Amino acid sequence: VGSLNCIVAVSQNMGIGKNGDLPWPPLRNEFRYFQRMTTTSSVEGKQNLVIMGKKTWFSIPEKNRPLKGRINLVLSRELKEPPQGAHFLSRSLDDALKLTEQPELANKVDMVWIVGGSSVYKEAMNHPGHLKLFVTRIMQDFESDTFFPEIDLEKYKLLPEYPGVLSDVQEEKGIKYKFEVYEKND
Ligand SMILES: NC(=O)c1ccc[n+]([C@@H]2O[C@H](COP(=O)([O-])OP(=O)(O)OC[C@H]3O[C@@H](n4cnc5c(N)ncnc54)[C@H](OP(=O)(O)O)[C@@H]3O)[C@@H](O)[C@H]2O)c1
Ligand SMILES: Nc1nc(N)c2nc(CN(CO)c3ccc(C(=O)N[C@@H](CCC(=O)O)C(=O)O)cc3)cnc2n1
Repeated sequence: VGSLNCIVAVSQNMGIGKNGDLPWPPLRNEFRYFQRMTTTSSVEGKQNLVIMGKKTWFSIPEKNRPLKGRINLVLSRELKEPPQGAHFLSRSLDDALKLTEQPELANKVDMVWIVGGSSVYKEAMNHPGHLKLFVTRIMQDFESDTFFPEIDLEKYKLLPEYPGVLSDVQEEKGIKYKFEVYEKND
């Protein structure tokens, strides 16, 4: 398997969710960015794996589950069975990552993408080693009930550019946003 990555879109007040959905109106090109970044594998013959908590799984409309072109893994401590459509169910993040080191999965999985929610991001971001954060800065406050922790810049470096990421400010529906990539190596 390849690198470990988080991807997230965050409002100005660090919100990521509200009532089991996103806090802002649908941003078509921001979803297309999430889709492109999580689907595109750098190695031929492999797919990427997305890891998410249970509420994040059910925040994806059923018609889009599992996320196409990606191996979908759901984290849950209490589910008796994998949610219909999921490819894998793991009881902890460590269990999920050790799944990716199985030989027959490692030769089919390139990047691992953490796609939320709050507790999954937090655990991944404190795991030592190489990690990238793909962060969309939604440049407006939105009412939220689920949040992302402020990034420690002594640990995470904001990259000046990244292949395949547009650096210019974007705007949809009167909402400005910009794509950022952070990297730590501790
Ligand atoms: N803006 C963004 O980029 C973004 C990204 C993701 C999500 N969201 C939004 O955020 C909200 C969902 O996130 P959330 O933080 O509320 O919930 P979440 O982390 O997706 O789901 C929490 C549940 O997942 C399971 N879980 C989480 N961490 C686990 C671990 N380490 N091991 C085993 N199981 C684990 C537990 O399920 P059990 O109770 O079954 O044990 C837990 O109750 C929604 O509003 C969604 O739309 C936004
Ligand atoms: N930067 C960024 N932005 C976010 N919004 C985000 N959201 C999440 C979690 N949630 C909602 O909380 C999603 C809900 C739905 C989809 C979804 O349906 N995806 C399809 C459709 C693509 C299309 O519309 O064509 C696909 O990826 O194929 C994806 C994530 C995680 N990480 C994100 N990171």
